[PDB]
Amino acid sequence: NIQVVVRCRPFNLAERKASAHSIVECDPVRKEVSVRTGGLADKSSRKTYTFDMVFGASTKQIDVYRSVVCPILDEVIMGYNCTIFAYGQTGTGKTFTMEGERSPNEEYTWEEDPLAGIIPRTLHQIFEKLTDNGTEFSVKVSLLEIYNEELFDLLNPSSDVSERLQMFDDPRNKRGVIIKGLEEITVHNKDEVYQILEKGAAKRTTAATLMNAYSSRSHSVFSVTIHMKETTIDGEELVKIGKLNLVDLAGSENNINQSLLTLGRVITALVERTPHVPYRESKLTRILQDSLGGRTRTSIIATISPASLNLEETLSTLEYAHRAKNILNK
Ligand SMILES: CN(C(=O)N1CC(c2cc(F)ccc2F)=C[C@H]1c1ccccc1)C1CCNCC1
Ligand SMILES: Nc1ncnc2c1ncn2[C@@H]1O[C@H](COP(=O)(O)OP(=O)(O)O)[C@@H](O)[C@H]1O
Ligand SMILES: [Mg+2]
Repeated sequence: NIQVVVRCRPFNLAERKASAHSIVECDPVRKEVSVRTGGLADKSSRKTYTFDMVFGASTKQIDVYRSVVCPILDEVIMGYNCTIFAYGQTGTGKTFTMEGERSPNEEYTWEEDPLAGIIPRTLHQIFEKLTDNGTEFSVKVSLLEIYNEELFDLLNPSSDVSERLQMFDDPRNKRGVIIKGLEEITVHNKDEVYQILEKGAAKRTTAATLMNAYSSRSHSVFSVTIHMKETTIDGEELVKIGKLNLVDLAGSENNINQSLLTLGRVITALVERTPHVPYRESKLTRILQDSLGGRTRTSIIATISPASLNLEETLSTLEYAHRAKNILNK
């Protein structure tokens, strides 16, 4: 039930000049990804995996958004909760996929930049879709991050990255949690989106100077909650609440990342039908337990590299993402 898609990134500039051969091949029409394990394009051994969707190196940000995000956003707009994880080794495109980047030399505006990823596209699109049809709504975003099992708020502009947040069990709705002090910022309109993201980027820079390899070891959960009051052309007012969680996971390569370790164990217990699922052994899995065998529709995007130097990690990533397909939720 949990949908898993794989995204291979293209070779970089240093890999083009070194005339690198790709050990990965994608077949989108067949939802298949094949990896060269033995060696030689003349004769070789290979490993194949089938997923729900596979995107090769030529896949652009707009292809990812239209194919995977648009339908998930529709569901969120219907009043459901959805979560999208980005899993893969550092350098394979987790952040590029979830957030995207700016094209160099101020070539475009943020809302037209083709390098934009899921988060900016999603936020710009929520306003583009609800502003049209008569729907009163409010958008709240939150950015919670985890480093060495400590919680941080990367959007609060009056607290620094040395102030960790506290987490408690929610006595109201079971298997849910309360994060003391997590700031929820209201996004009044599309033109307010970009600076919110800029502020987050800037605060992440300070977190990076204070914590070792922060961008590689931290987990980031960017949540966008949409409170809606849709009035059809008749006079029916549908009050709906939808929440989308965009999770950029810590690099999967192999000191100890308790949340990453626990995520793997939670998935293993879920697909092996084990009665006890270790949700509580890490903050990530407690915060997102409804996304792992719960009532939230979730998808995983496994990012990989086509370079032969990353063979072991690419296989580990694919193998991990393949097992995830067997998780059932809702
Ligand atoms: C804001 N920014 C980005 O590239 N960003 C940062 C970013 C982002 C930042 C966060 F905290 C949390 C979630 C996010 F998604 C995504 C983009 C973006 C925004 C609109 C169009 C294309 C890409 C600056 C980062 C620092 N260099 C200049 C660009
Ligand atoms: N699909 C892609 N197309 C073009 N460049 C990419 C793609 N994916 C990743 N890259 C590039 O690869 C590098 C790895 O980026 P990043 O997203 O930060 O990786 P990660 O978050 O997995 O550690 C960046 O310089 C980025 O611009
Ligand atoms: Mg990263």
